[PDB]
Amino acid sequence: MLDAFSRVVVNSDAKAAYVGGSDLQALKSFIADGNKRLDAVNSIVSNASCMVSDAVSGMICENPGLISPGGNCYTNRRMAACLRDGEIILRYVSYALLAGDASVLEDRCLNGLKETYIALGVPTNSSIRAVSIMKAQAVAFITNTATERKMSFAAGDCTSLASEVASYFDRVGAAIS
Amino acid sequence: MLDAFSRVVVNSDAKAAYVGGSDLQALKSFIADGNKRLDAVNSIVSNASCMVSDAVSGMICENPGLISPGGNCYTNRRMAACLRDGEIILRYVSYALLAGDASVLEDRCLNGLKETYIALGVPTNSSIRAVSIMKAQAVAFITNTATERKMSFAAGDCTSLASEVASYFDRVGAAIS
Amino acid sequence: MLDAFSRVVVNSDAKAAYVGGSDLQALKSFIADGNKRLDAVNSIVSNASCMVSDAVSGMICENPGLISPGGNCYTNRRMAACLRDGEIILRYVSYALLAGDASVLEDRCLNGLKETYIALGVPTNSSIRAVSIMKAQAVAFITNTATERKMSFAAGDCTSLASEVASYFDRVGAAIS
Amino acid sequence: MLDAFSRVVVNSDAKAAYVGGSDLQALKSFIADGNKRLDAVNSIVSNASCMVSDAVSGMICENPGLISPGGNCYTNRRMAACLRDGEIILRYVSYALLAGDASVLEDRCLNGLKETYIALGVPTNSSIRAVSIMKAQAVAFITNTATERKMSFAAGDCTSLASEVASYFDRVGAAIS
Amino acid sequence: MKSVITTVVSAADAAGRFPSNSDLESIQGNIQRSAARLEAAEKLAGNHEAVVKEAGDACFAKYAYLKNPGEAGENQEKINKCYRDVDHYMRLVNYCLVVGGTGPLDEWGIAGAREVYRTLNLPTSAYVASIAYTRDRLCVPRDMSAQAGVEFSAYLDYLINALS
Amino acid sequence: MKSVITTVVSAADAAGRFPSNSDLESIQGNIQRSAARLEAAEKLAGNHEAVVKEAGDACFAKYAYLKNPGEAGENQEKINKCYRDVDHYMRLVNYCLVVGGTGPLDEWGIAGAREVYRTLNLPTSAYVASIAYTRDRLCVPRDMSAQAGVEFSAYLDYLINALS
Amino acid sequence: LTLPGTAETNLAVPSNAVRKVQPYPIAKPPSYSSVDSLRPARVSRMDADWATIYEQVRRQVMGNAYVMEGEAPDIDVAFSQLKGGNLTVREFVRAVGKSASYRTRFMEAKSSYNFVLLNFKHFLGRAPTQEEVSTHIQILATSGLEAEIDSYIDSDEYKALFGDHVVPYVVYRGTYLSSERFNRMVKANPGGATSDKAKSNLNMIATVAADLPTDAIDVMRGLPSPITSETLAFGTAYYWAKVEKEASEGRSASPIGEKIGKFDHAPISTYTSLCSYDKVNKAPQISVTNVGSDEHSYVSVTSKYIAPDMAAAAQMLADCQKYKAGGNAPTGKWMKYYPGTTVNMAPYISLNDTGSDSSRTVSVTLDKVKIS
Ligand SMILES: C=CC1=C(C)[C@@H](Cc2[nH]c(/C=C3N=C(/C=C4\NC(=O)[C@H](C)[C@H]4CC)C(C)=C\3CCC(=O)O)c(CCC(=O)O)c2C)NC1=O
Ligand SMILES: C=CC1=C(C)[C@@H](Cc2[nH]c(/C=C3N=C(/C=C4\NC(=O)[C@H](C)[C@H]4CC)C(C)=C\3CCC(=O)O)c(CCC(=O)O)c2C)NC1=O
Ligand SMILES: C=CC1=C(C)[C@@H](Cc2[nH]c(/C=C3N=C(/C=C4\NC(=O)[C@H](C)[C@H]4CC)C(C)=C\3CCC(=O)O)c(CCC(=O)O)c2C)NC1=O
Ligand SMILES: C=CC1=C(C)[C@@H](Cc2[nH]c(/C=C3N=C(/C=C4\NC(=O)[C@H](C)[C@H]4CC)C(C)=C\3CCC(=O)O)c(CCC(=O)O)c2C)NC1=O
Ligand SMILES: C=CC1=C(C)[C@@H](Cc2[nH]c(/C=C3N=C(/C=C4\NC(=O)[C@H](C)[C@H]4CC)C(C)=C\3CCC(=O)O)c(CCC(=O)O)c2C)NC1=O
Ligand SMILES: C=CC1=C(C)[C@@H](Cc2[nH]c(/C=C3N=C(/C=C4\NC(=O)[C@H](C)[C@H]4CC)C(C)=C\3CCC(=O)O)c(CCC(=O)O)c2C)NC1=O
Ligand SMILES: C=CC1=C(C)[C@@H](Cc2[nH]c(/C=C3N=C(/C=C4\NC(=O)[C@H](C)[C@H]4CC)C(C)=C\3CCC(=O)O)c(CCC(=O)O)c2C)NC1=O
Ligand SMILES: C=CC1=C(C)[C@@H](Cc2[nH]c(/C=C3N=C(/C=C4\NC(=O)[C@H](C)[C@H]4CC)C(C)=C\3CCC(=O)O)c(CCC(=O)O)c2C)NC1=O
Ligand SMILES: C=CC1=C(C)[C@@H](Cc2[nH]c(/C=C3N=C(/C=C4\NC(=O)[C@H](C)[C@H]4CC)C(C)=C\3CCC(=O)O)c(CCC(=O)O)c2C)NC1=O
Ligand SMILES: C=CC1=C(C)[C@@H](Cc2[nH]c(/C=C3N=C(/C=C4\NC(=O)[C@H](C)[C@H]4CC)C(C)=C\3CCC(=O)O)c(CCC(=O)O)c2C)NC1=O
Ligand SMILES: C=CC1=C(C)[C@@H](Cc2[nH]c(/C=C3N=C(/C=C4\NC(=O)[C@H](C)[C@H]4CC)C(C)=C\3CCC(=O)O)c(CCC(=O)O)c2C)NC1=O
Ligand SMILES: C=CC1=C(C)[C@@H](Cc2[nH]c(/C=C3N=C(/C=C4\NC(=O)[C@H](C)[C@H]4CC)C(C)=C\3CCC(=O)O)c(CCC(=O)O)c2C)NC1=O
Ligand SMILES: C=CC1=C(C)[C@@H](Cc2[nH]c(/C=C3N=C(/C=C4\NC(=O)[C@H](C)[C@H]4CC)C(C)=C\3CCC(=O)O)c(CCC(=O)O)c2C)NC1=O
Ligand SMILES: C=CC1=C(C)[C@@H](Cc2[nH]c(/C=C3N=C(/C=C4\NC(=O)[C@H](C)[C@H]4CC)C(C)=C\3CCC(=O)O)c(CCC(=O)O)c2C)NC1=O
Repeated sequence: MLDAFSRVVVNSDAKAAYVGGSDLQALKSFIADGNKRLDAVNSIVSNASCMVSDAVSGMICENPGLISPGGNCYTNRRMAACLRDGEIILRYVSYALLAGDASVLEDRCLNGLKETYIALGVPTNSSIRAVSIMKAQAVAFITNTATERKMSFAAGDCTSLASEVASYFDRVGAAIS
Repeated sequence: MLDAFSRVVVNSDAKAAYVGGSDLQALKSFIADGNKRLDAVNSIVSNASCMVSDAVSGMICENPGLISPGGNCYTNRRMAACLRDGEIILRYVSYALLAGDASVLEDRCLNGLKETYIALGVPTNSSIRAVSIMKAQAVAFITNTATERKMSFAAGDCTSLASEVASYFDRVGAAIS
Repeated sequence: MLDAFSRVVVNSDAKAAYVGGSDLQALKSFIADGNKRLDAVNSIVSNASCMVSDAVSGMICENPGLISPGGNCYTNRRMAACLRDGEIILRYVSYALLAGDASVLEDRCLNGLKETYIALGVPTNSSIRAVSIMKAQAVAFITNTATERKMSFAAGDCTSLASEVASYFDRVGAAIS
Repeated sequence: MLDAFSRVVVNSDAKAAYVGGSDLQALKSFIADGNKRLDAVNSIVSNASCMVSDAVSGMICENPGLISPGGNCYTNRRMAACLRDGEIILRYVSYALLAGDASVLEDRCLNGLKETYIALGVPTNSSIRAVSIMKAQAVAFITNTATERKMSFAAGDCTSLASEVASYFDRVGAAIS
Repeated sequence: MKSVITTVVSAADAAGRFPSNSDLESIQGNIQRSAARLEAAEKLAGNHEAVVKEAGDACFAKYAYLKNPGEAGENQEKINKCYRDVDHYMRLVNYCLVVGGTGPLDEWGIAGAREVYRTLNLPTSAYVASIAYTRDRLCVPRDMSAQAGVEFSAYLDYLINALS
Repeated sequence: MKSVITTVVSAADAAGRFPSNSDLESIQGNIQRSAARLEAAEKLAGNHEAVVKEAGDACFAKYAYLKNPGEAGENQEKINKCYRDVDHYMRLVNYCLVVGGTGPLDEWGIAGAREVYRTLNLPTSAYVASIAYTRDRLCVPRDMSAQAGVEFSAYLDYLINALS
Repeated sequence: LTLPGTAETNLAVPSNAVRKVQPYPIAKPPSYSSVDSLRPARVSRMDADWATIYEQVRRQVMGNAYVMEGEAPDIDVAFSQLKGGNLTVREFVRAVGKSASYRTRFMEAKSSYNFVLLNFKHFLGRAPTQEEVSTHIQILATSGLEAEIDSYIDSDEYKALFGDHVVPYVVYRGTYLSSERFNRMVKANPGGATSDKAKSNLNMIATVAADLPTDAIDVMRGLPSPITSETLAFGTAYYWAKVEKEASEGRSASPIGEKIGKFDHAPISTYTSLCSYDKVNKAPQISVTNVGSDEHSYVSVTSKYIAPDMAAAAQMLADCQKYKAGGNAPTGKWMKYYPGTTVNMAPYISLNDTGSDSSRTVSVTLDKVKIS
């Protein structure tokens, strides 16, 4: 939709201004961590199935009120929905890590997620705890501090992208709160 | 920068308040023990959805007449209101741990709450036990002596922060009684 | 303040009160050697959850008839009620340590304990054995002579408060003799 | 849906009345200007492309806030829509001038035009100006008072049809206001 | 809009999958290409008033008819509207050098040109004469790099091909 | 199949348009990446019999219960079926290192795996025990270059995430 | 592109390789359906010319797209074969839907849930149930775009209603499979001068078709009903309810308030000390990251968070059935109106000055991670 390149044109389209050398170096700075961004998305979708299955079962293991009958994640259909429901959030945050800004998931995934989960009857406080596990493991992979899985990388700093994906995962949490 | 935090928590005309990179160490130099105090709120708000679901269910399993017909947590219009009200106490006390002052907690959260709960018929016998679980739940997460979850931290003592929230939860226990 | 602390106890309802730091130095001046005595309560009640879970477990290993079928600690309704009487001795001797008297211990707790244990079939010769472990546990905590958990302290002598709590624990045991 | 002959039959269906010689001569007068209406519709659709293109550019030339960026007629696609949006207004008033009553445009053109322009962000005060140019030009053609284009007619009265199409162009203005 | 990123992200979403190793491979070209086209953007933004002044009147030099009365250029102010009409086009090819695709040119300058230039009698052959006067005036040693002159010319003839 | 070329030439065709500057730029990424992965394919094709002998048996070292009677491993020949049944996967990682995308991995190895491995009672956990044993044994000094081992690991875990 | 005679492509059912094209368009559905006599007649391939077949495919399948002349050449590819007879109009809307011009105004710009609801509006001309969504939302998860549009065109509901020669339209059939399915179809299909492009969130049928109860509002169904079937009830009676809805349907006023999410709050005079009813249930929404040296741990004030009324149905209804065997041995009658209550000292930790202790009595029960 809007990537990091097209975010600075719609700010400049309202001013009718040509993009010049005062903010092109801010955009040329974004290309300088091009390969730093590129390995970071590859480390996310490397362990993406083990990402969501540790996240939903961790939400179950601290709050075992959904497995009880009458719960939302009780039956075998709704757990298959809930493993799919957290998988779409991982799929669209990975688009925003590739696009560089929260604009693809905002109008597709988050637009109308709040009343979808209210009308179906999703416990919204448990959905905060669902994606907060997916926030703390997304920064665990792209800083490579994951204990059971260590991936080889070229050495350097990557903490600027760690504040990027952690600004996306609470945008999901604010859109569902 | 804390006046930017205090004006957005008394609901002035800002929508939200973001703290940058250079401002974050400027906030850490402002308050005392700025590395541990940001780790204490990060332990609280990561498990806020588990804590108020346990403290309400801890309140029910002590006094089971609340979900009897004639109780206050019968008719789940009311039970979702009591599950809301536990989160609002936890979200205001986690700000007061972050700010270091109880001054936001006394004027935004606690004046007239004794008058509100006698006007709503909320029983003060069980409402103190809702807070007294959440004092013990917050003080176990801070020194990392929770039974199930052991979260990784830089090692050291945090008992000066652990007795800080016990003073802050006692002001909830004073203003409700 | 101590009359306000008397209003916490005697009201026959759940109540809570704190003391601010301006009001705290009046309380340290009114009582004698109060920095030991505020450390005296805080040594006990920070380890109270292990103190009653080891003393009534030590009552079982000296008298295994209570886990016989039909014995008084056989079911978990009775086992949780034995720890519920275990902690409520330990709070009421701690406030008696804190106020420095025993009048709140007799009038609020021990008036009517012999009349309610014989009516409930509680073994009084076994509960005296349970509280004598808690007499022996608290004198290790007040002299920092516990073998597992040793706590940091401003050094000096507090053997006058060691004899003060042993005059409180036998007043429990003489009340149920 | 409803033409001028079928308008009086639903006025007579509510009375269950045979339509007779007390209002057929009011409808025989409608056929007396049968050719006067018939030449009037042809003069609207004669210069129909020059009708709307002068009308939307006259709305631009009095208010250049739309050509400014952020305006609703700034980009090239929106000028292509706004040339076509006012063309459909001409296409349905030419239907209702032929049908003799405002029934064909009130459900195909006006039913739903207000919330489409609200959710798009169309400035409603500018479209009021846009169609009132088309009110002043449609009465300029069927009174043959157009300065740049004069058409030959049989001479006579035509101002009864001038208020007819002017009543239609305030029906499109009321439904958008 | 229609960039190289929005090409591969929407195609990975229309398949309903994660970003695969083809899609991470597509963005790796942009490190090798943004070093050439972004300096063509600031050479356009630092010289945008000259390339509208001495190249917008070349349409009037070729088409000297339309300053006659009764036609598309009547008075002095519509010529001032005309230099505004071509300044948006030079803004948009600056807006597509910074994106990397042809994204901001299509729905903002191209889509709907067959409607508005037919109703308002604006001759598109006089549009493309002014744009192709800018197209053949590129050269290596004066204007930009030898590589940026390929892609700056590669956006201008797409405006020629879409208007004609 | 689903390459970086056939992604951007089908999305240009589904829009119904010419290959624009966004589509021409995506092939420029293949100049910078084919030096890395085509060396990894020659390291895989020159060592394919080794990486199924001392890495296909590691599933049976993890799952010795499969060689029990009444299971998916009964006799000697189904184990000789099994090393062929893993060598077709390592041919397919070789078939997608030279494409650039996950094209030949999907419809030849993935699409339909949930059907044939469930009906014929084959445990997919013992597939991914053999595949991820090859994944963690990559290193820079012995095996390949430093960049080829990133991409060769990036196609293995896609097969783990598809089967699990 | 394929052949000058092609009834069906892609070989989904086995009996389409032998299936002829339909020699004539299919008949209307045989129930009574009082509404459709007021409706305009359906447009087919073999009654009408290409000027109006293209307009009604734009008016129904494209919603109201405003496709330009340089816009949508993929439709101009697919229309140039339909005029040559190279594919039927059933297959033509399959080629319209699989094209990118349908994608770049309904798939990328609308939401994930709204893309299914617009597909039932365009292709089938109705609005789905929740089970029809839940089978269609998995094709967007596992199989993608092209297989999901195959679920409409190769369905038996399409071939019985339209067949190979009839342009899609709102089929009023009178006797429906559900009473909701009439009026959810009608709410999904307004008349002229409405599009789908401004409502990037649709947000009203996205929450009526979400839960299986809470059927939609009556003025949202009296609006697009036909004429001499709405009148004498839309002069000024429901007319202000229509205008107040249109300013809410336009700009997408999100129906947390009045449709679903239905909480009886207390009156404003009941609290009055926690006052200023704009700021009544607001909490600090705090977030920390603590990674490196770029954090932005920004505290926000949150909105008026409501009791969610289903997490309070998980809690307090499913579990907390622990009020069993509550006779609690009523022995020892002198207990002064309290149970076993410890004094509960709880020393607030002695940071050497300006930090002090308070106490509070509470009833104490031992937990379930306790003895043995
Ligand atoms: C097709 C697959 C494919 C990719 C996914 C990318 C991955 C990639 N990354 C780097 C190179 C690098 N990548 C990183 C990134 C990181 N290092 C860390 O320790 C962090 C964990 C992580 C950040 C989140 C760093 C720090 C460098 C070296 C500096 C740099 O070139 O950016 C390089 C070499 C660039 C050079 O040195 O010239 C490549 C080729 N490239 C590919 O061909
Ligand atoms: C009660 C049951 C219970 C669980 C199921 C787990 C679930 C779980 N895992 C982590 C925390 C984590 N989870 C992972 C995930 C993984 N680690 C890997 O190496 C794999 C690739 C992947 C799982 C397959 C990572 C990387 C962390 C961060 C800590 C770490 O590095 O181990 C957290 C903390 C989240 C947070 O800090 O906000 C939780 C709740 N923990 C529990 O207490
Ligand atoms: C500023 C801070 C702030 C708060 C502290 C809460 C305080 C609060 N609670 C309620 C309202 C309520 N609060 C409760 C809560 C409880 N009843 C019990 O038995 C338990 C002890 C307790 C939950 C733990 C209930 C049951 C109601 C609803 C009353 C009713 O419907 O009868 C209301 C009335 C308004 C409404 O609910 O719409 C308010 C202001 N809200 C705030 O904005
Ligand atoms: C064949 C003949 C025969 C017997 C001899 C008794 C034997 C006996 N007594 C008790 C059971 C018991 N016995 C006692 C008695 C005592 N505990 C004390 O602490 C006192 C000092 C002492 C009595 C003076 C108590 C308190 C119980 C448990 C009460 C109960 O089981 O209801 C039980 C357990 C029954 C159960 O599990 O419910 C049995 C089998 N019953 C018989 O059928
Ligand atoms: C049959 C089984 C069996 C037991 C359950 C224990 C029970 C037990 N504990 C202690 C004794 C004690 N128990 C504790 C309690 C604790 N220690 C800590 O550090 C924790 C905080 C806390 C829970 C583990 C302490 C501090 C002492 C004193 C240690 C000492 O005597 O030096 C004593 C000696 C006191 C007395 O006899 O009165 C006994 C019998 N012993 C047993 O033989
Ligand atoms: C706000 C809450 C609050 C507390 C938790 C206590 C905490 C506390 N205790 C002492 C201080 C002390 N505490 C003790 C007590 C003991 N020392 C030992 O080594 C024994 C194990 C134990 C006997 C029971 C002694 C002996 C002193 C020093 C003398 C005194 O000040 O009483 C001091 C003064 C330390 C200093 O300033 O240097 C403080 C703050 N006081 C408070 O106001
Ligand atoms: C298919 C093409 C076609 C038409 C478009 C109509 C046009 C038409 N108009 C009139 C005839 C007329 N038309 C007009 C109308 C007008 N004169 C004016 O000055 C006004 C500008 C304008 C009204 C808006 C008048 C005033 C007459 C003469 C009176 C009359 O016959 O109505 C007549 C002759 C009737 C007669 O005199 O007997 C015809 C044939 N008929 C057609 O066959
Ligand atoms: C970003 C686009 C861009 C341009 C194309 C030029 C456009 C341009 N060229 C010239 C001026 C000129 N331009 C050229 C052309 C060339 N000169 C050479 O050395 C090459 C062989 C050849 C490149 C095609 C020549 C020979 C002149 C001087 C004679 C003249 O004015 O025509 C002038 C007037 C004087 C000046 O400003 O230099 C302008 C505005 N400027 C721009 O900002
Ligand atoms: C196409 C990919 C490919 C591979 C990864 C290897 C895989 C591999 N490695 C070893 C053999 C080995 N592999 C290693 C591992 C390593 N050795 C090092 O220098 C590094 C530190 C570390 C890389 C992770 C070691 C230490 C041995 C010898 C000991 C052993 O046999 O395990 C063997 C058995 C004997 C041999 O042939 O060497 C095989 C098949 N071969 C391949 O064809
Ligand atoms: C996807 C691939 C694809 C194609 C290759 C074309 C192929 C194609 N062309 C036409 C249709 C046609 N194609 C031509 C073209 C020509 N006749 C001549 O005399 C010239 C030699 C030649 C132009 C250079 C003509 C004239 C028609 C219309 C036939 C008619 O009705 O007169 C049709 C039928 C649809 C229609 O009539 O509009 C199709 C499918 N269209 C496609 O969709
Ligand atoms: C297009 C983007 C897109 C999304 C953002 C998600 C959002 C989403 N979730 C569900 C649907 C659901 N989502 C959940 C998920 C959960 N409930 C819980 O208790 C957990 C907290 C959480 C899992 C982490 C459940 C349980 C259902 C099914 C409800 C039911 O029918 O019982 C539905 C309805 C379709 C269906 O029922 O399958 C949608 C649209 N799905 C999408 O397609
Ligand atoms: C951006 C958000 C942000 C945060 C979340 C914190 C995170 C944080 N904490 C510490 C650092 C620390 N954090 C703790 C805290 C604890 N250790 C324990 O054993 C207790 C369980 C717990 C008490 C609550 C301690 C003891 C240190 C070491 C510094 C110190 O002793 O004060 C550090 C510096 C060293 C390190 O990286 O670990 C950082 C960045 N700071 C931030 O800027
Ligand atoms: C105000 C101060 C105060 C107390 C002192 C206690 C006293 C007390 N204990 C019990 C109730 C009980 N107390 C015990 C305790 C014991 N039985 C044993 O075998 C052990 C010797 C001992 C534990 C160590 C048991 C087992 C019950 C439950 C009896 C039953 O359920 O039949 C009851 C009945 C009410 C109830 O529990 O429902 C009361 C008032 N409670 C108080 O509120
Ligand atoms: C019969 C009804 C009944 C209950 C519902 C529970 C309720 C309950 N939980 C805890 C106590 C607690 N509750 C939590 C909270 C959590 N622990 C985790 O590991 C999760 C992350 C998170 C949500 C479950 C923590 C951290 C403690 C303190 C240590 C512990 O017990 O784990 C306490 C002790 C509080 C105190 O001593 O004052 C009680 C009463 N217990 C009961 O007796």
